[PDB]
Amino acid sequence: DGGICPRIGRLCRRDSDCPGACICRATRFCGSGY
Amino acid sequence: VVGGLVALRGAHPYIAALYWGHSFCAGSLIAPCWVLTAAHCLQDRPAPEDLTVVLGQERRNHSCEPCQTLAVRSYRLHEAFSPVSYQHDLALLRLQEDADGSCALLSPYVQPVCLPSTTLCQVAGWGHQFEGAEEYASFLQEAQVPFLSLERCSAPDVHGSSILPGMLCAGFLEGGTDACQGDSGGPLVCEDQAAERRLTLQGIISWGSGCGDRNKPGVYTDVAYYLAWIREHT
Repeated sequence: DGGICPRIGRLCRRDSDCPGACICRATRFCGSGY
Repeated sequence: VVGGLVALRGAHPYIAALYWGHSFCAGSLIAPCWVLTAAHCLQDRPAPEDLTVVLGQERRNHSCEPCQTLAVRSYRLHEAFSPVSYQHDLALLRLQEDADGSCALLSPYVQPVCLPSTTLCQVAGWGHQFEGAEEYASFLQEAQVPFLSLERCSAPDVHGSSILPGMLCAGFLEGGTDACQGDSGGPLVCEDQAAERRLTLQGIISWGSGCGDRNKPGVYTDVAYYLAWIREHT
């Protein structure tokens, strides 16, 4: 859905573990959303 | 870094690696006791005792003989950094010193990078080599990217109104070459192609939309824009 997704490397299990507009991807890392 | 090559062993003596919790960032040694990174890497305010900085590395999280592992005694995020707009996305790490004020041992593998006072720029980092990749890069990656003007990066189908003063864009609008997750805090260094006399730190890897995708170039913190802030707090 676009937006600002910072490029920190971070393990995640929820979307809330990720900064800005990033989400928790299927790889269990934070990344850009839809 | 997407679309890069393996960095030469001696081509990146200023890059710092930051390990804590389950997160990873990079940084740039700008003085023996000071590293310049992105503020959003420390967005959750981790305790300085939890941070580990490593200098002189070619391979990610690798304990090499020229490698030097340092603790962080304190850090400072630029004031008014927003975890929403990501304006003012830069922070300073103060490394642990000894009795004689020495932090990093300068060496052929550990050197500070010059700050700003026909231009080629390179971005480097250990992050994903593809958008949504499952794994960080082991070998440090380097890729050449060009500056992109403000009005081309502020176009509505590029980054629009999200590009704020103190930010900077680099890469190709057609895609293929970019920083990515795990590269944050890392350097964007530039040198004048007409003389090639000095490597200077021009950007701090900050954010993007995907990695290496069309009409979505990487966004960087503009180091020359925050020159006075870096000088005052070091």
